Amino acid sequence: LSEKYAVSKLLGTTAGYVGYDEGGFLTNQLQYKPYSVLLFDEVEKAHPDVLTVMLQMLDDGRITSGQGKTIDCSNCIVIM
Amino acid sequence: LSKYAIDMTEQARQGKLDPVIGREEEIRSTIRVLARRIKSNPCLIGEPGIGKTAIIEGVAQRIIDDDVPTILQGAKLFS
Amino acid sequence: LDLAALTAGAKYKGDFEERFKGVLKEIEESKTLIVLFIDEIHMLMGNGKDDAANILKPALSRGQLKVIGATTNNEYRSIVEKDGAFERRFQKIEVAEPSVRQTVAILRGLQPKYEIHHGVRILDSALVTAAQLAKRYLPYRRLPDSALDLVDISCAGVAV
Amino acid sequence: NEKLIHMERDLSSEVVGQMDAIKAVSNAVRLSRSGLANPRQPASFLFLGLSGSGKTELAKKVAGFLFNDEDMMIRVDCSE
Amino acid sequence: QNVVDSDTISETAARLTGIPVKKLSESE
Ligand SMILES: Nc1ncnc2c1ncn2[C@@H]1O[C@H](COP(=O)(O)OP(=O)(O)OP(=O)(O)O)[C@@H](O)[C@H]1O
Ligand SMILES: Nc1ncnc2c1ncn2[C@@H]1O[C@H](COP(=O)(O)OP(=O)(O)OP(=O)(O)O)[C@@H](O)[C@H]1O
Repeated sequence: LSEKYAVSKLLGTTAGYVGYDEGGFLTNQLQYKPYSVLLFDEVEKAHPDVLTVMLQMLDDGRITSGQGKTIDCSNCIVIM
Repeated sequence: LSKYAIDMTEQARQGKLDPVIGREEEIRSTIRVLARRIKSNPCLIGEPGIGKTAIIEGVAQRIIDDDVPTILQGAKLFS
Repeated sequence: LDLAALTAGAKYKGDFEERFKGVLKEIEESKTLIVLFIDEIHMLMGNGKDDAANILKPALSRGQLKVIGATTNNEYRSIVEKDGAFERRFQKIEVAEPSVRQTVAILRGLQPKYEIHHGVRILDSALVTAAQLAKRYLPYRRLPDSALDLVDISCAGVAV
Repeated sequence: NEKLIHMERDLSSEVVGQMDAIKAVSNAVRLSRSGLANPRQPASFLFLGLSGSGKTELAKKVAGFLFNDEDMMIRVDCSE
Repeated sequence: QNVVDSDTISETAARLTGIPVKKLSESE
């Protein structure tokens, strides 16, 4: 993970930007699959800006995307 | 208006348009606007899936049942 | 339903509704329980919406007009993002891939079709191994098809 | 009487302790609704403290109180 | 089959929304 983050994880492409595959890896999986369990591998090396934005899900289990949509899958389980 | 507009007030008079519940304010607001002299053309804006068309069916129902102003008591409502 | 009559069959600006609205009304009553379906429902979002068939349909959703669609999960995501309305009418139905053993079960159901299609016998072990093979070596394909490809390909191989 | 005048008590009930902060808030909101806060400037405060201190709880309770709705609040991620 | 507040809503919702947490299964 780099500071670009967005698409490769939870946010997705800010709508209007090229690449309409948005949060495919995590958010869309929850969008598609109401809830599951997520495992955050070696969070020590995650980019700090990302560690910070993922807090929107850590508590106040919200999931707002660059799609302009929100999943809020607080029903999931996360393991860091 | 045959094949151009659906007489919502006739259809509701005939049933089918199940009663609208809890949107009495939206309907009253619609009426306050319809009864205006300036911009008397209200529009329903909101999230989808909340009953916006249904509110209008509710307006039709309210018209059928005369809980509307003089100008609406003698009126029709179409889709 | 779709693509042909809904797109190829169009020269005029109102052709998204001519034929389309027509059939929607033709099927509302009397003529048994007609259910149309869309295999490639991705189109039905519209390129910029503009009611390219896409809005008229849900606009009439208060009754009859029973239709089942089909989209991939990402296409779903895209039609959702690009529309915000059909989703209030359509029920999201999730489809998961089968386990390898379940995949084999479909392979078995399909096995005689393939023996017939190619004129070759197929071993039950062919099916079993095809499914586990696929899990191991075809990460970009789902089990149903992957396993079937191993079967239909092998059979075609032999057919040649 | 409750809505700004005894706001200190409503805030005390929802936010227990942090009396100094509550009193600072009470003065602020009274200026904003009495009209004395000069129109040239929206009232604004910086809430400093320790995690779990209730510093955001107080701000949320102010939104709660003033609008009868804690979800009235608009959040800004100033760290991202 | 009087629509059941618990079993019907939970089961039909689960089939569409997953929510296994709402099942309260005898297999606990
Ligand atoms: N408050 C209500 N009272 C009675 N029936 C309701 C109410 N709200 C919704 N419904 C029912 O749910 C359905 C929602 O209708 P409607 O088509 O207005 O949804 P909508 O908000 O208009 O979304 P869209 O703009 O896509 O039609 C209606 O068919 C109506 O029968
Ligand atoms: N004085 C208090 N009265 C009532 N509840 C409190 C109080 N202090 C803390 N809490 C509880 O702590 C939580 C909010 O705490 P606080 O405002 O310190 O958030 P925080 O720890 O700053 O979190 P953030 O990492 O966003 O700043 C709430 O769930 C609230 O109920």
